Amino acid sequence: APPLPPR
Amino acid sequence: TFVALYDYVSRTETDLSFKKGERLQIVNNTEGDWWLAHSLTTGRTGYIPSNYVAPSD
Repeated sequence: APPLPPR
Repeated sequence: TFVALYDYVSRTETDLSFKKGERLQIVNNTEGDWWLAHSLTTGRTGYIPSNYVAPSD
């Protein structure tokens, strides 16, 4: 899965 | 609408968990990389990672 983006 | 490309497990209370293939409406998308989404499948609403979904069409 793609890296979770910053919040 | 948008479609989930991956499952996503909530990591905070206000996230929305969803399953691959779930249909989502993007309710708000002006707060950065995390979008407020409403599941047309479960009726729940919360924040999602915008790179885990794609436009349905």
